[PDB]
Order: sequence, then structure tokens, then C-alpha cells
Amino acid sequence: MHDIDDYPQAKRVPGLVVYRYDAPLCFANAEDFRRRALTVVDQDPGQVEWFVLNAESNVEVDLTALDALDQLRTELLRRGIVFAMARVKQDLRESLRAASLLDKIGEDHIFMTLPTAVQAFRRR
Repeated sequence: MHDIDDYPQAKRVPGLVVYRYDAPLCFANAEDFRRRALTVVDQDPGQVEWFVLNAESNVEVDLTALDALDQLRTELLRRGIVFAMARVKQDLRESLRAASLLDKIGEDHIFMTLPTAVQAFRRR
């Protein structure tokens, strides 16, 4: 398929990365939904090396991300070897209002960096 969802890639335990599906799902069931899906592909139980980045637009598609998504994002991300990046559709305002501890976690969850970051940090 193309847009809204589709299977972007999905690598495995090492070198994994998925895109933020580009379709308005808002947040209606997105709390337990976010948990179920990402948590069971392993974002907390199994130590996995991966990251997520937004697709292309994902401005109107994604609501209350900081709450559901960013809570479990930064909280579980800082537990293993995972990262996350957006292209700034609102994320800066929303995510920072939720997780203002970005000051100390630093490159935990930022914007447009991962593609080149993993390139350098997995080879040095």
C-alpha cells in the first residue's frame, strides 16, 4: 500500500526503524493501542535496537501523541537502545510540554537526526 499506514520496513532486533503512519487516528483508543502494538513488538520487555520517525505529513493524523506516544516513548526509550525523531509538525510544542526533561535526556526524542545518527553511532 501507500500512505496512511502500510508496512514501511521493519528490520528486527538490530537496526530496526518504522515510520509514523500518515493517517488521522487521533488518540481515541491510541493509549492502549500504542501500548499493545509497539510494546509487543518490543519497546520495553525485549532489549531491542530500533527507532521511529514520522512518515511525511502526519500533522493531522496524530493527536495527543505526547500523552500516549511520548509517555511510553521517552519512558521506555531511555530504558534501552532506541530513538525517535519527527520533522516538527507540532511535536516540539506538544512533546516538550509533556516531557520537559528533554533538557537532561538530550538526544532521547528529537527531530530529524536518526538516519545519520545511527550511521555514525553504529560504526564510529
